[PDB]
Amino acid sequence: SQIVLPPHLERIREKLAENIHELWVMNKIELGWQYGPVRDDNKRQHPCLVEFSKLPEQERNYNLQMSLETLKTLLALGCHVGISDEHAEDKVKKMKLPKNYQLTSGYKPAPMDLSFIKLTPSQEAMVDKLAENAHNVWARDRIRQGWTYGIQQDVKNRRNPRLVPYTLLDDRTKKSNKDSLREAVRTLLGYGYNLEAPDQDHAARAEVCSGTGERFRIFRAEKTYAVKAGRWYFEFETVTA
Ligand SMILES: Nc1ncnc2c1ncn2[C@@H]1O[C@H](COP(=O)(O)OP(=O)(O)OP(=O)(O)O)[C@@H](O)[C@H]1O
Repeated sequence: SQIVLPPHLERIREKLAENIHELWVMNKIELGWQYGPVRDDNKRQHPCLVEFSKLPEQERNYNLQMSLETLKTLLALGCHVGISDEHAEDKVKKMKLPKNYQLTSGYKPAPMDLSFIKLTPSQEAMVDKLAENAHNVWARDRIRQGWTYGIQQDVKNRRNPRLVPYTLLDDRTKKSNKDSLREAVRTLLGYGYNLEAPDQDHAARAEVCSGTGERFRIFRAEKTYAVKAGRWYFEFETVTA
């Protein structure tokens, strides 16, 4: 709420959301799966492969808000974005694909030259962090709608297994949204806007999370076993260093 969206990032973000949707639809296309009319997942049909003109208002809006929240949170991390080259919009090239790859909607997605990108490990860790943030946003929406966590998915009790912290999140959905956000940030880069991240911070948390009373536990022999003469020896195995 504190930060505000610059206009240029907006006039790029509408097409950012559009080509995120293009990513998703072509993921489906090369997976080979097709659209289905009826809102039934189990009936071997999928109501998501919808033309952008007939695309649900709520779904397009939900994508638009994830895009704005993603770019805004990226800015709020301390990352600052710069337009070094205006010529990206001129050099930007469509990949030629066979007509069979085009979906029934009639619009042809154009995935650009993402491969030329140079990627830094801080930037992948950052992309993972925003994937975590998107998962947190989704979990917050589910919780306020009333969904709770469960080991087994049940719509009647509104219990879902994916409502878990990102560290414990299943790798399937983790990579599933990781690739989408990776492509989003990748295209934001490819359009001539490079991002510059704040430097990584090193710190020692010391895993201090014990009770207030105890920070350490002291074990000892009984006082009656005190030795006052001689040579004595014992051993201490360290299971954890
Ligand atoms: N990894 C992903 N990348 C991009 N879009 C995704 C991804 N996973 C899901 N989506 C899309 O986002 C929306 C997810 O909402 P959905 O209807 O699946 O939620 P839900 O039924 O509340 O979920 P759940 O029952 O798993 O808690 C759908 O429009 C779906 O197509």
